[PDB]
Amino acid sequence: EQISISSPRKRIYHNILETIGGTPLVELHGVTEHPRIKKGTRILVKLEYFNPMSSVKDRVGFNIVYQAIKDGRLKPGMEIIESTSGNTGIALCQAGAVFGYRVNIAMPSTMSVERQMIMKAFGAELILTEGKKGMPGAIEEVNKMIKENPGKYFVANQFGNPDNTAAHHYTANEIWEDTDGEVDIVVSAVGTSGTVIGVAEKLKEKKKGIKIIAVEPEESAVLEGKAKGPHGIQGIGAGFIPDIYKKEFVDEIIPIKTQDAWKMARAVVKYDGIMCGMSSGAAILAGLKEAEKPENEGKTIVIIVPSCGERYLSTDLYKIKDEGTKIQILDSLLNE
Amino acid sequence: EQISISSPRKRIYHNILETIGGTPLVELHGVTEHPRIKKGTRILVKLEYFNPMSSVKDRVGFNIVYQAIKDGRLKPGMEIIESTSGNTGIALCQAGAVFGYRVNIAMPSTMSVERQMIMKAFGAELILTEGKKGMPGAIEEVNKMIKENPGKYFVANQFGNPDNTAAHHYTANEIWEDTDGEVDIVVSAVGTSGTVIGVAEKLKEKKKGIKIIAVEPEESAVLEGKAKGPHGIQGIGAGFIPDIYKKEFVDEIIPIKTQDAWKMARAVVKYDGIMCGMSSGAAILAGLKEAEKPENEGKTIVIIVPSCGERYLSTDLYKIKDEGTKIQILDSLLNEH
Repeated sequence: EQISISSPRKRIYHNILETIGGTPLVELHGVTEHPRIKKGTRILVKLEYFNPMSSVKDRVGFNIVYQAIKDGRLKPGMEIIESTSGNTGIALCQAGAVFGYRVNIAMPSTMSVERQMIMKAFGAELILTEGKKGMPGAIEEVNKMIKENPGKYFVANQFGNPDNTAAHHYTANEIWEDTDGEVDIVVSAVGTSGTVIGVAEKLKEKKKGIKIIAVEPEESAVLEGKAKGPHGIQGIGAGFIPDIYKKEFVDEIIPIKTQDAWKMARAVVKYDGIMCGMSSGAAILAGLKEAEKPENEGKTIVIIVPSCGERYLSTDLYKIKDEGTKIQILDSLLNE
Repeated sequence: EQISISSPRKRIYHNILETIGGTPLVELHGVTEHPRIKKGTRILVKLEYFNPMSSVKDRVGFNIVYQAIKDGRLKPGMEIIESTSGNTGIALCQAGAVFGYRVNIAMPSTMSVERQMIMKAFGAELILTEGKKGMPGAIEEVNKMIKENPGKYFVANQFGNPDNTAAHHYTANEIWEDTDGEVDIVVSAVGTSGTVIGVAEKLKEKKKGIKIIAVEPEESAVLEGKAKGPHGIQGIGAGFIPDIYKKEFVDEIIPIKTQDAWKMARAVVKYDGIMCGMSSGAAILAGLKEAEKPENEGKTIVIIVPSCGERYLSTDLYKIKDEGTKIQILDSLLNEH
C-alpha cells in the first residue's frame, strides 16, 4: 500500500546504447482478477518498451551491429542495410547513429510512414520500393543493391542472424535474477523468434523444465504447421519459420486470434495502466490462459511485452470499443 | 570502447507506478564536438522519457494523486480532473488507472488528438472544448464543472500544486547520486517549473555553488519579465509565471528560439542517436552554450530531457531538413554573440 518509485541507477551511461536492457518486470493485478486464477499464481510482464527506442528490437539492432564491428563483418567505409518496416529498422538506425555507420532501410513506400520519419530523423537513407510489391519487393531491391556493390554492405539479416538470438541471453539473465530463480513459465509472441529461443537457451541452461511458450496469430499459425495467412498482430506472424528458430527449445505454441490480441491489449491498459502493443495483447492472453490451468497454481509466469501502444495510434487497436464489466471482458477472452 | 548494456534491475515492481523515476543520466558526445567546448567538461542528459509513459510528467501525475490520497484530498467517490493537453493528462490517466479513480481531462477538441487517443485508452473521460476557445476554454469548462459539482472533483492544478515541485526532490537525488556529487550546473526548460525548482531546492541543500539555469522560449520570455508571445516549443513557455516558480532558486534564465530548439533536437538524434523532444532541444542548446564558457571548463553539466521525439511526429520538428555537415550544424547553433 506504500508505493516506492525507482531509486537512482548510480551509473552514468557513456552513450544511449548502454541504457539498452535491464527492463522492468511488473506484476499484473487488474487483468488477473479471476476466481480461477489462484492468488499464489504470479503473472509478471517484462516491459521491453523501457528500451531507449521503446521496443525489444533495441537489443537486436545493437547486438547485430556491435558484434559485426567487433567481428570485422562491418568495417569503415561499409554501410548497414536491412529490409524491414518495423522496430528492427529503428533499432539499426539508433545503433548506426551511435557507431557512426550509414544505415539503409528498405521497405514498401506503402508502409509505416511515421516509422519512415523516425528512421530519417536518425539519418537513415530509406529505400522505398513498390507498394504492391510488399516486403518481397524490398528484399529484392536490397539484393540488387548488394550485387551491384559488392563489399559495400553489411546485411543485418534479422531472421537468420544468431546475434539476434544471442542478445536475448541478457533478456534471460534479467528474468532469472529479477525472479530470484522462481520463474516457471515464459511466454513470448514470435516474430523473428530471437526472444523466445534466446531466452529459452539461456534459461534452460539455468533450470531445465522451465516451460517455454511461443505465441503466434491463429490466422497465420506457421509454427504449428499451418499456412501463412492474413492477420492483424503487428510485429509477429512473419509467415515462415525463421532460420534462427530452434523448435527443440519451445515446449508449447499457443495461437491467438488477432481480435482477441487487440481486446486483451485494451483491457491491460484499462485495468493495469500498462500501455502495451498488439503482440503483447497476444502474449498476455496466452499467459492468462496458462495462469487458469490447475497444474499451474502458484507458479510464476513471465510474459514478454515487446512494444508500447503509442506506436499503434494510427491502427485499429483502440478504435473498437468493448462492452461489459471487467469480469465480462475477461470471461469473454478466456472462454471459447 | 567496450560497450556494456544495463544490468538486471533485481526488483519485481508491484505495479507500473513503481517503475517511475530513477531515469538514466547519459553523456553527450556527438553534439559536443565543437572547438569552443573543452575536452574536460562533461555534458550529460537525464532522459525522463524512460518513465513508463515516456515523459517527466509521470512523476508529477503520480505524486499529485498519491499525496492527495495520503492527505485525504482524494477519497473514494471523487474523480480527478485537469485541464491540460500535454503529458500531464497522460500521467494523471496512468496514476488514476492504477489507483482506481476516474480521470477527466479537458482540452480543445482540436488539440493533440494523438494524446486524446492515448487518454481514452486509459479509460479517461475526455472533455472536449471549443477549438477557437483554446486552453482558456478548457479551463473555463473545468471551472464550470467544479462549480456545479462541489466536492466531486479533485483538481490536479499542475501549475500551483506543491506536490509537483516535491516530486523533483527525487529527480534531484538521482542527479546527486548518479554524479557522485560532482554535478555543477543543471539546465531545465520550464513548463510548470516543478522540475527546475524541485531540483534546485534539494540540490542547493547538498552543496554550495550548483548553478541552476531555467530555459524558456525567446518569443515568450515571461520569466525574464518579457511579454507572452506565440512560440513552437511544445511543453514549455506557458505564457505566465507559474505559482510554484521560485525565482530565488534560479541563477540564470536562457531564452532559446523555437527554430533553434528544433534544429538542436534534430542534431541530437542524428549525432548522438538520442531522440529527444522539442523542449529538450531547447535545454540541450542552452547547456551547450554553458559548456562553451571558459568559466565552465571541466564542470559537470546536467540537462533535463523531458520527452521523446516520437510524440512529435505530426509537428514540423523533423520535416525541416538541415543541409550541411555536423560541424556546420553545431557551429550554426552556437553562432550568436
